[PDB]
Amino acid sequence: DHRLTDREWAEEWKHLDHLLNCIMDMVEKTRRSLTVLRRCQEADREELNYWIRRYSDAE
Amino acid sequence: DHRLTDREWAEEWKHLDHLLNCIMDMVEKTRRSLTVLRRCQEADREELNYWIRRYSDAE
Amino acid sequence: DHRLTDREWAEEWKHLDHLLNCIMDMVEKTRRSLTVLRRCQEADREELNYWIRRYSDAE
Amino acid sequence: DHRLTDREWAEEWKHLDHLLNCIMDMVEKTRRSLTVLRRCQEADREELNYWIRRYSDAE
Repeated sequence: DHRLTDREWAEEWKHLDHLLNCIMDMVEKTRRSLTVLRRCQEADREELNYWIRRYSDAE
Repeated sequence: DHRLTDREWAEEWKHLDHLLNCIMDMVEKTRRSLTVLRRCQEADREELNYWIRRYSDAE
Repeated sequence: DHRLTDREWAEEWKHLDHLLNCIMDMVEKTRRSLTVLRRCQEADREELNYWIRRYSDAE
Repeated sequence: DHRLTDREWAEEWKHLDHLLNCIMDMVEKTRRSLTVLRRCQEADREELNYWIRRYSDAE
């Protein structure tokens, strides 16, 4: 039966609300993951430039 | 320490992969919710037009 | 030499950040379109209950 | 009379569907930007290990 009772209809709206909230949650968890990754990136790059400099100073 | 071991770095990429997959999952669960809602909408509208017609036939 | 400058890396992560921002915006835009559609759906639902009752009072 | 026609309702749900489609597209676009950035990050990581080893061979 395609028709929803009032209770089914309110629960469906709730669930949609919840799904959209979870999407936003997961988008921020993704932003947090990239913050981590970028911090790693920056620190690797500082270590890389330091070692290039080391090698070239011992040229 | 901002730098990730190789294992931490592979796990971070994994987790990002997983987060993005979950977002896509939840977007499709949302599409499914709206399919439900629209089917309810259409069936309510058919019932509404039927009852308007009923009332007007008993005018 | 195929590896990025500091500025190129900074652009990359900013571009990622922008994409996530576009996703959030698109979701909160969905959330707001849905507030209005629930309202429209409810008007139809309750209008159905209305005609049904007027029909019953009239017998 | 403030309730929507059949066509207006059909537009509404199609507009929702489009927004979800835009979200999916934005996510799979993130997924593809990330494949390239992992590659760039890895080039830097391994280039670091490289200079470290050449430095050690040279003492």
